[PDB]
Amino acid sequence: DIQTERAYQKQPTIFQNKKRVLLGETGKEKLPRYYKNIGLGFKTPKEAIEGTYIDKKCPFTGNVSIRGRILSGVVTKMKMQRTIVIRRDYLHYIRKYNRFEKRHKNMSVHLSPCFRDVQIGDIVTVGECRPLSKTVRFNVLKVTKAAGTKK
Amino acid sequence: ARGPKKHLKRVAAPKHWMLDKLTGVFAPRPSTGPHKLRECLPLIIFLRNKLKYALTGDEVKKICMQRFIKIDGKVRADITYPAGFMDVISIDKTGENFRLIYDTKGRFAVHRITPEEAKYKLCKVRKIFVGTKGIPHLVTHDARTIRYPDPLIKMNDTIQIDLETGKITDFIKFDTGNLCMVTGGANLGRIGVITNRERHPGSFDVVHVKDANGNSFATRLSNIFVIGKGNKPWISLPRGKGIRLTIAEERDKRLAAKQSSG
Amino acid sequence: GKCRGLRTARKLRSHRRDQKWHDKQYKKAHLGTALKANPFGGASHAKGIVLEKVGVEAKQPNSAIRKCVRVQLIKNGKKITAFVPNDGCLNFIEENDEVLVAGFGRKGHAVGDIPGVRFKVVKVANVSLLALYKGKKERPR
Amino acid sequence: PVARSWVCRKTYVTPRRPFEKSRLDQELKLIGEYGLRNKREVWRVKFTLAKIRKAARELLTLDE
RNA sequence: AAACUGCGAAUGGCUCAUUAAAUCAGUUAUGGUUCCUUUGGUCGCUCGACUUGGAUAACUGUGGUAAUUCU
RNA sequence: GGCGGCGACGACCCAUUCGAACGUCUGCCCUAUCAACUUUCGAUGGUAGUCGCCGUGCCUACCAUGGUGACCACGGGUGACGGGGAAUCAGGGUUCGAUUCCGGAGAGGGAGCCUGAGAAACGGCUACCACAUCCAAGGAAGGCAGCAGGCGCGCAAAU
RNA sequence: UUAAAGUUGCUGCAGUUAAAAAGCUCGUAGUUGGAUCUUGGGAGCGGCCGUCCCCUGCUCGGCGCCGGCCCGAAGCGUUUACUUUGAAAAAAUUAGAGUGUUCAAAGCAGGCCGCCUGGAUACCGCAGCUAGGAAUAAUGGAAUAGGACCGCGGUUCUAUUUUGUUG
Repeated sequence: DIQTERAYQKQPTIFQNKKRVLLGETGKEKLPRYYKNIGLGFKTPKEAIEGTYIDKKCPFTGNVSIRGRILSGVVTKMKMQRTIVIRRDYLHYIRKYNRFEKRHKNMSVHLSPCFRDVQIGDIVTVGECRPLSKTVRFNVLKVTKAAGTKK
Repeated sequence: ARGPKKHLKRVAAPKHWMLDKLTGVFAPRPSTGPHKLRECLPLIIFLRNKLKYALTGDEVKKICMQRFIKIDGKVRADITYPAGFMDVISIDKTGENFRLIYDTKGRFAVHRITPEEAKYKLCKVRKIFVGTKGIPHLVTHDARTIRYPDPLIKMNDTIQIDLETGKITDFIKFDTGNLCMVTGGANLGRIGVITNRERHPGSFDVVHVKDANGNSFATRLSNIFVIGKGNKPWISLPRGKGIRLTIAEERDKRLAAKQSSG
Repeated sequence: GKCRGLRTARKLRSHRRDQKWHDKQYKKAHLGTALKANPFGGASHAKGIVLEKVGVEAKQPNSAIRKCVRVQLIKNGKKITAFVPNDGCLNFIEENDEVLVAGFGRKGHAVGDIPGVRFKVVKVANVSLLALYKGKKERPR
Repeated sequence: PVARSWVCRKTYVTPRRPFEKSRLDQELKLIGEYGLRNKREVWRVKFTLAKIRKAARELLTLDE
């Protein structure tokens, strides 16, 4: 399930080759997991604690920090891997005609494999990060399901 | 611009530099120092507009390098030296000292002080650092790196330093019930007591300050200077004690002074 | 207004844009074809030199001939016909001589009984026709 | 970047009706009664009176 | 005076050709980096000569090219 | 013979001051006789590197076919530097903003670079073309959209 | 080029005959969408009413006392637009306070006989940050009960203050 590509995937905080007294069983083969509290009142989920995925851009198990703006949006498409596009619908005001117009500005955010219970239409919130790609700047902090989907 | 700017236009100057328009094209850009450009005051501006000791830009230079003016116990020979909040300035020969405190409006004010009060200076700690061989460090709001401080000095406290030895004598803790004043913004020079301190994670932590007569206002965390422990101030406050008289009471006071003067 | 809704401003703005575009003065003042076909090139005055002095009659109700002059412009070589303004000024203007020619006062259209022409001569040989009229200055020769 | 003033304003206004009987009679009566030179003076007095009246009206339309 | 060394010439001044989410304006962040000068700190913390070397200026003298803030 | 006071200069590091630079959210004139655009000549994302003061297809090697669009993408035009602002104005608006303060761009126009903390600098350098100066004909020397001034262009602008 | 232009019409134009309802119908994007959810009461003043207070739950403590009460607080409380306040929002310029540049455009000066001053204030569309209310408009709770609540019954990983000193 893991180690797909031409290089080893590891978390460069822990040491995965500690020498035990025996190197047998009963205390070994449970590797430690690196995680941190991202702050701003957000709570880390269990999937980032007991998971086995390896990332370098995950807000929980990764080398990226959260600072700046906190936004929200609705998930539109899940086609490209490990990152999704959300839609922000907002209203614009004109001084001349005292009437509003709705506008949308879709943009790409990053989805770690910690949140894999995501379908089209789920409301997510994002936080500003350093540029992780050409057009990707935001990391998803939590996921909220839409109406229905009771299964 | 391929490099740093070296000129400064007259109408691009800050308003608290308190200049005129139809005098010259340029304004005195201060040399880099402890204080920022928009929050300091050049020595030429003070000596040529406030104290009226000099009239031109050469007389200020003659007085400045004549070794007559001492800045926080050190003689300075730069005519555009940045002087900011509670910069103790001394004239040794005529025996006068001035303390720079913001008055009831948004500006500086001349304030003659006794020499016994001119020996020390209240200043605000900015951040706490740890040195090379486990030495704690303090960074002060006028960039005074002090080695080995008191263990009870926190991030937003105020320390009192003797100008002859550079060490800490006494301190004020950041807590509600202490006399405070604001340095910057719409509020400036008002003296009040801290009551509330609202914590916002990831942004500016606003506080609430009540005046001694019944007025209240809210400023940011960076716009805080603690000056007293309770009601008694540790320094000599200027005239009016920083009460921020409104325009009606100011008009009434000016009319009363005009009627009494005749 | 017809479409009155709280979230309707783009439709109103686009319809106002289209109906403002479908005009006469705004369509003339915001298209380049009129200024390309403008001999003056969107300017108040222009210089030129005289080809010849011709004569054109008036319209049906008024019976007289109005003595305009044929001057081509210097900016782009457009050959136009300019009306010599006041009485007896055709003696002062000469063939192959520089003139300053301006409009006649209807934003580029014929005025009254004169046909087609829309410009008038103001100065000839860098002296005004008013000074040659009122006996205040004499032309060089 | 010369250091000059570049601040000026017009102190008088011209009415939109140039030829009316009663208006010209009223300004001629004012000028001949009070010995003024031209109509620019009474126009500028009308301008400053209109400014004062506009300021008083703007203060009156604000709440007590 | 000359000349070597060091510093400044990247500031100021003029113009609007390019540029239609590009520039710019308000609001944020560098927990994603460099910073002349000034200011403050550090500058006997390291366990291993009572002052060393040769090159060039300026200078002297001698030259080329019709000609250079040339050599 | 050892031993002292106040300075000037220079110096690794650390913070500060002046900043610069890359990013986040929102906001630009007209046009459908421009309805689909980009895409192994990087377009979208993932892995690992090179380089850069740092993040990043900025660039390499490998993967998947992604990304924007009738809520106007893309393409074209602009007599478009942007803003603080100016004129008119009952209330709403319309037009202008080359122009003294702020930010950006250029020094004929592209391209490359030394020095320096900071320059792709032009009152620094190096080659191309357009144009052009002196000459014993071998060569040598430059870019007033700086201040005055001159020609051209012009309705139109000074010592 | 602006007003006059209610001849661009969002405020605020017209479409039988003066210019102008597609020949008719379905239909996607857009725009607009019915009723319905906490009413009413008390301590009192002026004499039923225009102003006053009351009808979200829980782990640590200072304003007071004799393990027992109130007050506060490290920390959480369905989300939007709208609305009021607060921060910040360069100057000049626009209103605007003071001031006999001989008035005014100006300018930030000046007045008493060394002394006293001023060099304010408002505005700064929208977007981002905050604090009282939820009337107005749109979403969601449970119907296959994978609904709340109450005390019980089984499966696991980890905390020093202890089974006489120490292993």
